[PDB]
Amino acid sequence: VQATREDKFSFGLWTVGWQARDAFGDATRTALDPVEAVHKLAEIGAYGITFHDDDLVPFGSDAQTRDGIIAGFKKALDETGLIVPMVTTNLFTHPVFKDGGFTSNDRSVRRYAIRKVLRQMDLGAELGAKTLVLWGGREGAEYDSAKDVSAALDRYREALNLLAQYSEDRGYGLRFAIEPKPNEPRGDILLPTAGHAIAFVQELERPELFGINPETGHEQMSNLNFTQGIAQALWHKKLFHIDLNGQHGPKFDQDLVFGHGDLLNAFSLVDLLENGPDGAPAYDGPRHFDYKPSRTEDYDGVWESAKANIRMYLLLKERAKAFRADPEVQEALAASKVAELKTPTLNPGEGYAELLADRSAFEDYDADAVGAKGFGFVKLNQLAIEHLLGAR
Amino acid sequence: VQATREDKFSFGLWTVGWQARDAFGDATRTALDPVEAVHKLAEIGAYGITFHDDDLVPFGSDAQTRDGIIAGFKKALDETGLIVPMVTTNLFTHPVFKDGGFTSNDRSVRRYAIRKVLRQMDLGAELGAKTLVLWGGREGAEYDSAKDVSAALDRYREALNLLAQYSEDRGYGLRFAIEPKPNEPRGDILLPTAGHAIAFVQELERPELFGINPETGHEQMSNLNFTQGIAQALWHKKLFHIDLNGQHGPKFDQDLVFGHGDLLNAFSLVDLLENGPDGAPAYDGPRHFDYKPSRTEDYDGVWESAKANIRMYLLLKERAKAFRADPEVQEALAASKVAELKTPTLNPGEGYAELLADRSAFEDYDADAVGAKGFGFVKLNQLAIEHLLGAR
Amino acid sequence: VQATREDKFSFGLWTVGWQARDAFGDATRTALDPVEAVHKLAEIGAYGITFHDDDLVPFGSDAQTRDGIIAGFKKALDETGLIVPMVTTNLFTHPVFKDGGFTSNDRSVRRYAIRKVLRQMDLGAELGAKTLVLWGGREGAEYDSAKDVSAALDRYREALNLLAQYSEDRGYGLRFAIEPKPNEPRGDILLPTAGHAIAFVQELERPELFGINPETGHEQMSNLNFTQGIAQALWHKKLFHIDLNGQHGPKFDQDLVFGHGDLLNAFSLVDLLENGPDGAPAYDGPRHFDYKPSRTEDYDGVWESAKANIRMYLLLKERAKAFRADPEVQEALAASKVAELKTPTLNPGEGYAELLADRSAFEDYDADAVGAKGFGFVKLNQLAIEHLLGAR
Amino acid sequence: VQATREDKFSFGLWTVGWQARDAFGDATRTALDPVEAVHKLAEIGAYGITFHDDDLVPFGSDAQTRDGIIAGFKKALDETGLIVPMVTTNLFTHPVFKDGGFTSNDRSVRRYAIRKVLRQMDLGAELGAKTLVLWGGREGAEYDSAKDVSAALDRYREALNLLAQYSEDRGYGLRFAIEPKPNEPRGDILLPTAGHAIAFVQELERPELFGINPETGHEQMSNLNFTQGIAQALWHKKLFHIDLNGQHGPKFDQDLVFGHGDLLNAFSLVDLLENGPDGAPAYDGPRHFDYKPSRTEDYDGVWESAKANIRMYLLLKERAKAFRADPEVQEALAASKVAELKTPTLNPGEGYAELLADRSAFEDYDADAVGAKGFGFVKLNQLAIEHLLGAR
Ligand SMILES: O=C[C@H](O)[C@@H](O)[C@H](O)CO
Ligand SMILES: O=C[C@H](O)[C@@H](O)[C@H](O)CO
Ligand SMILES: O=C[C@H](O)[C@@H](O)[C@H](O)CO
Ligand SMILES: O=C[C@H](O)[C@@H](O)[C@H](O)CO
Ligand SMILES: [Mg+2]
Ligand SMILES: [Mg+2]
Ligand SMILES: [Mg+2]
Ligand SMILES: [Mg+2]
Ligand SMILES: [Mg+2]
Ligand SMILES: [Mg+2]
Ligand SMILES: [Mg+2]
Ligand SMILES: [Mg+2]
Repeated sequence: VQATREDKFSFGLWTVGWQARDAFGDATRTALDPVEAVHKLAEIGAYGITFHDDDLVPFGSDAQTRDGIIAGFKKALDETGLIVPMVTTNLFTHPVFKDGGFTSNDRSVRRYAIRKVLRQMDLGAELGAKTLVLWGGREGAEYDSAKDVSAALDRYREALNLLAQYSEDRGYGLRFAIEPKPNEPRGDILLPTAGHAIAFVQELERPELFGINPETGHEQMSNLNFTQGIAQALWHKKLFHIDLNGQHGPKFDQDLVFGHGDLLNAFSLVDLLENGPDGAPAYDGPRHFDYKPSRTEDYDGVWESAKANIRMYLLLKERAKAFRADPEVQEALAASKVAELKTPTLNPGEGYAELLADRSAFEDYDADAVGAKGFGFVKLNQLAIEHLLGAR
Repeated sequence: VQATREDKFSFGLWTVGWQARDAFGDATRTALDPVEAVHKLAEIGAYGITFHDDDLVPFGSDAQTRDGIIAGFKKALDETGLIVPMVTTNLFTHPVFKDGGFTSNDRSVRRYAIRKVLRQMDLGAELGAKTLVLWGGREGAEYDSAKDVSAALDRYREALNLLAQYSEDRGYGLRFAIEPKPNEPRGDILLPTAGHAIAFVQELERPELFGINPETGHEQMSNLNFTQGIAQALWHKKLFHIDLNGQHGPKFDQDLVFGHGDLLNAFSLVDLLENGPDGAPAYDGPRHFDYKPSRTEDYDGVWESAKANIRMYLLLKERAKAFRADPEVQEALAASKVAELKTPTLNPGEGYAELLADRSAFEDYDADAVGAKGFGFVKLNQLAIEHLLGAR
Repeated sequence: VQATREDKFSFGLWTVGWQARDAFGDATRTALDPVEAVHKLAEIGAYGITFHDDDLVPFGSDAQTRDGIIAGFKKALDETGLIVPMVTTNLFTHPVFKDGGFTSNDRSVRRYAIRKVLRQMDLGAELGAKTLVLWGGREGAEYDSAKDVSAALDRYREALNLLAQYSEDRGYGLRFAIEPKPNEPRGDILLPTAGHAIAFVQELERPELFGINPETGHEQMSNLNFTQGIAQALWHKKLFHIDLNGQHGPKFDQDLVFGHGDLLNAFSLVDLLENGPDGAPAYDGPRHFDYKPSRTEDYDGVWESAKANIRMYLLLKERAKAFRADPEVQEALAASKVAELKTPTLNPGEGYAELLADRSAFEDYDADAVGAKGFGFVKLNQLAIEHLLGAR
Repeated sequence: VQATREDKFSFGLWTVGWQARDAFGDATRTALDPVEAVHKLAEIGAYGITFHDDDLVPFGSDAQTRDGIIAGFKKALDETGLIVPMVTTNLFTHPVFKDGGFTSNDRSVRRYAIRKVLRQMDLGAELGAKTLVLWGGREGAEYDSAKDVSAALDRYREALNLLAQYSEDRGYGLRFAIEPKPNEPRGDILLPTAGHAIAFVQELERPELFGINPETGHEQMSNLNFTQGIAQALWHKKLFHIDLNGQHGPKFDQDLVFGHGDLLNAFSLVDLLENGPDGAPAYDGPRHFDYKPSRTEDYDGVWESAKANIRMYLLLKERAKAFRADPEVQEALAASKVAELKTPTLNPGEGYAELLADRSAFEDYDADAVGAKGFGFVKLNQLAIEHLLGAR
């Protein structure tokens, strides 16, 4: 299979650029030059690149340096045809953010965190980015008495409302995507799941400008069903971006290649995003890989892993397509009544009174007889896996 | 410490009445008589009792029978001075509900599920219940291709909108509390965390009427911080009811006595609910125990475990109070800047233009210096634990 | 593909016979007649059937009744040609076993548990069973102070030594396989992982007669790597039997069809078992399916699910074979140095004195140069998955 | 309370010396001087200090320097009276160990790893250490096809056999303690639980020289019951050392102060270690704290956290003794038949023949009457907790 710009595969500069310094060891790889990253990615089929302010411009660079770096980066995008669909800000690495950015108990840190983001919004706008991703990695706590969650949510809200105000006033037209994570690096992070992030966004001043950027491994760290979570995000129309990667359940954040973790869920996910209503994808944004080339690899291993992500997505798509197109699957879908859930429970114009008067819905209903019919779910499931396995 | 009606301890009929028939063994206790249960609960200090329709009136009882049971039940209530703060409907036991009640693939079951709940609403209304708890235990799936999540949410919403319609027309004054659970009995259940349920509720026709009924153990099954999720629920003003119990992380639902699983989180939870805003509780509803007396116990064990629930709460409350009243704690709270989070990040009348003009929030900000000061959070945590252990 | 008797696929009478009564609901299926189960299994390609004493003969059957059942049973076996490779005893259903069988705190229960087992060994020996599986589902605790573990291990060992004795004296020639499980139905089960069971077995009077019966989902309930634990069981030579099924990480025991849980781990498990050293399988006992047809299915779904287990195993076996015969996979293996681990670290005849003498092992070792070479693990993992996907 | 040298509280240099560089951010604390560490710890009550070669002497220090550091370190011990009970080797930080030390696919790395340990054994022997802790943090894999587990166990064994040989020949008198961990930093680590580690040790050439060093957080990362695992380790007589800390279930390794994670299990653990048979502790080695002062803390928080470890153990000890001494507890233990588990199942001289002859153990046994009696476990648990809360 071959990747096209229409596939919209994007990679964070911090992904292929991860030097592999983990919590227990030193880096095993040298630093990647942003310009080189741009050329390599272009080469493997990516349509865009993303970055944290500090990934491109070293924290504390003078404007002369800063400016120089932006200029070169800009050239590279130019020559290669790559776009910058999203930008984000690093509010977790520097020691000042040890208790968070937007929700640090220290007031001065909160003012500083907003400034850092405003600045990144400026660069984003200049490069044509449409989405600002906010990953509140340090917002949370290790101890319950150390953080007033209520106050914290008020402060998270206060900061986001200002950001939307500014973007709207400067006419940047950005969309904001809150990225949920349950833990790591804080004992517990605020807005731990896709659900909590969506509920929170609904309380902002201009909620229509806000959505979520769910990550495969983040939901899997709590042993949740990522596909089902995305389905809910789509129902709400809050899926503004997505970070794809792999994880093996509740343990540290692994960031494996997409599909190298829960393979069955990777399959149902591609199916959900691609076999949307009327042939068309249910999702239109970037298919962004927020992963890390394993610590045991060298740059060869790095480019390999970059391509594996694209490969995995395209192989899965291909099988998801075939699954749905199979008349035997179509038949099994019918038997399991999957589409019958789309029919309203109530007849047209029917209310409580008409339902209360319908004896077939209760008084004359044979629950025992209906309770005995099988749904044929194992069989439908087995058909899906045989398609995944290329055995059908 | 002794329980008062003011404490508002309530228990489900199904908790003390659980016969301890589990997934791998027969019942070890005989059935508990409801009148008996009312009488025993009144005696241990409970102010109220709750029940699923099928816990009181056996599935399929003729009207004569059903009518007789209610009459006896009401009399017991009468005599003991116990109220019915909440009622719920069993939409999970009978085989007809094997693929869900409101979201079953089968349209006829969905219709029947609504009828079963309307009927329970009438009875709750009759007994003076204020809350209708909805636990969608069979809503979800074992395989991703078996359930269209989107359509399922539409149907869950279609059903709730109708229930609210009816309650409102009839003047019942009920409040609806959705109860989230990540799994069990289904592989994955729709609306798995407190967050997912709050986000969903914000999408119904009369949202003001809807909230959640989170359960200690259900959030812990995903390894989430229960106190922290309750904090967010209170922030959204959607904590309509609470189910208290104990659990040991992600494994089957244990339903232990409150405080017998994660004790530290049980402590921070009581602190949150009781050491509210004024001096007053932050939550005013029933303190409901949704637990199960261990299968190894007889009826002496059952009554002991009921009392243990009340005892754990009162003991934790007492230590939470003492913690907050301690001068050394006040000092640790001041050093950790807990209260500083409550001060707006921005000065009154400050917007992005003023923030951008503040050189001190960025250009002249000494992040290195700020990042070197400690928050003293361990010390604060240590004082909290010492209060819990009665060591101070 | 089609299963042959050489494949050695076996099923427990309790798998296809599960009536689907779970922790939250009634059975959805009627009971399966054992003779009918024998015929249906033979028909789908199973070579054997296994059972708990109470699956075949209802608890408390008089001797005439029990004898009658056993005889009809044997006739079915005879006519179909199916064998009984393993038998087991139910020490978890009856209320008497609420605190365990061999380790109940109650002495009389421990004496009864041993007699229930001895009686099953006789029947096993008469049906030709070669393995007795021991699953101590009720040995454990919900509270730490309720059970003396040391005393419990002593009692466990005391019971197992007697069983080996009787078997050896009767010339039964049975091998014993302890089945580990972390929790469910007890909060914590004794001998929680394959590791704990192996270490325990090593302390018996006649260790050579004892091994383990690990189950896919049981190790996954603790989020452990099943293939890797099986690899270690094989290194100790204690894999006496195996239970294959599917699970989705830490949650109640799902008992899905094999391969329907962690697909990638199922794949590597089949590779380990069949692509053993010397062309041949690394394991030669039964490939036993200890699973449950989902509660949503009827008898058609039950047989579909039985056949899905065998199809899953054969498909994965085919892909594991092709994987290994791929010259590109071989080249990747060589590049990743997998086989180089099989070469002793020390030279023949080298001891610490000679090692200490080798400056190339330390003094002149360039750690930094070695440290920079990639292992090519990602690329290898990618080829593995492409084989599973039928993309190669 | 106050710590005495008889409490044997020890700490690793890497604990209070952790600079707080995590997977997502820079160090928030400067480096701690080892002599100072010796002094500081002596002051808070520790009786000993431990370290990794590389904690003390910077990786790649010339002989002169190394010698220099050791001599200063020896003086500080001298001056303060602290001992070095255990020493360990760093086989996880340097890039050369990315695929492991002892089981690296690369043979040259395995040879180098052995040399690096021999050298630490010498320094350990010279400082009077009695235990060599072996933590194979990089032993494992991210991908199943990348590591031959059987070969890795052979190589692990091969390296340990040699270390034992050396120690015995040099007359060092060291005992070896293998430390199990399920994951982090490798996706899956070899010897993931205390169980797997004990089983392994039993296969070595001089097993009497090997035991384990289980860590509270490591077992909790897999959601296992720490106390129960230590109870099994003591049964086997393999508890050579112990690492105490706190953790909040399956997530990244938190390394909190002991008792700051699962409080109830920290209580039962202290009870098991101290309320041993013959009044005396069941365990007499060092109570070693392998924890990390939270990243939000400065050097004051660091010493605060060090003291917290000691305070937690002593407060728990105090409650564990009060618990056992309480007459009501004594009455609950009796009703729970906790001690009846210590009486053999069989009468002295009884074997299967006499057991079979006992109609009362089977034919005339009333399983139903026995099954109806409760064990009073909930009451017993409640008393334990009230003792922990200082409520009794
Ligand atoms: O787990 C870390 C996050 O996934 C991070 O990469 C964000 O997506 C960007 O700040
Ligand atoms: O986990 C089971 C649920 O908690 C149930 O008891 C609801 O609260 C009422 O249906
Ligand atoms: O989880 C229950 C066990 O897996 C059981 O089926 C045993 O294998 C036999 O008693
Ligand atoms: O989790 C890492 C280990 O706990 C480490 O600190 C060892 O005990 C010493 O190598
Ligand atoms: Mg991530
Ligand atoms: Mg991300
Ligand atoms: Mg529950
Ligand atoms: Mg509940
Ligand atoms: Mg099982
Ligand atoms: Mg099994
Ligand atoms: Mg650790
Ligand atoms: Mg350790």
